[PDB]
Amino acid sequence: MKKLQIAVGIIRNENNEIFITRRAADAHMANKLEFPGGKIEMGETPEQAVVRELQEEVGITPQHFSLFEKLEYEFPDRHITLWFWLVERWEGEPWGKEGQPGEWMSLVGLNADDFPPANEPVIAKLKRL
Ligand SMILES: Nc1nc2c([nH]c(=O)n2[C@H]2C[C@H](O)[C@@H](COP(=O)(O)OP(=O)(O)OP(=O)(O)O)O2)c(=O)[nH]1
Ligand SMILES: OC[C@H]1O[C@@](CO)(O[C@H]2O[C@H](CO)[C@@H](O)[C@H](O)[C@H]2O)[C@@H](O)[C@@H]1O
Ligand SMILES: [Mn+2]
Ligand SMILES: [Mn+2]
Ligand SMILES: [Mn+2]
Repeated sequence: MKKLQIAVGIIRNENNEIFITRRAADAHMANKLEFPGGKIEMGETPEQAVVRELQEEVGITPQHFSLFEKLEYEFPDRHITLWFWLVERWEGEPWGKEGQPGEWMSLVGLNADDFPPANEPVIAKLKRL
C-alpha cells in the first residue's frame, strides 16, 4: 500500500484564527478542509517540506515554527504520516495561491468533521491551547 510522509502548517494569527484551505473535488480527501501542506520529497527534511509547501500553496514562508503533532493514519487505500507544524510567525500574507479556496477560521469554531479524519486529535488539541 502507498506510504507517504506529509508536512502541513497550522497557520495561526494573533486573533486565534487559522488559515484553512479546501481540497479539490478530485483530490484524495476531496472537498475537505485542510491545513496547507503536502508530500515531503526525497532529499528534503520535514522542516524544509512545510516551508516549501506553504510557499507553493499559500505564498508565505513559515519561520520559528514548532512540531505540534506527528501521527500516522491508515486511509482505505494509503498510509500517511502527518507532520503538523504550528506556524505563528511568517513572511507574507496567505492566499489561494494555487487557485484554491482559503480563509481565516476561528480556532474555537473548527469542526473536525470538516477535515480528514486523521486531523481529529490535532483539532482537539488545538482547541486546548
Ligand atoms: N494538506 C493536507 N493534507 C492532509 C491533511 N490531513 C490529511 O489527512 N491529509 C492527507 C490528504 C492527502 O492524502 C495528504 C496530503 O497530500 P496533498 O494532496 O496535500 O499533497 P501535495 O500538496 O504534495 O499534492 P500535489 O501538490 O502533488 O497535488 O495528506 C491536512 O490537514 N492537510
Ligand atoms: O523542531 C522544532 C523545534 O526546534 C526549535 C528549537 O529547539 O526550533 C528550531 O526549529 C524550527 C523548525 O525548523 C525553526 O523554525 C526554528 O527557528 C528553530 O530554532 C523549537 O523552537 C521548536 O519547537
Ligand atoms: Mn501542495
Ligand atoms: Mn507537493
Ligand atoms: Mn497539498
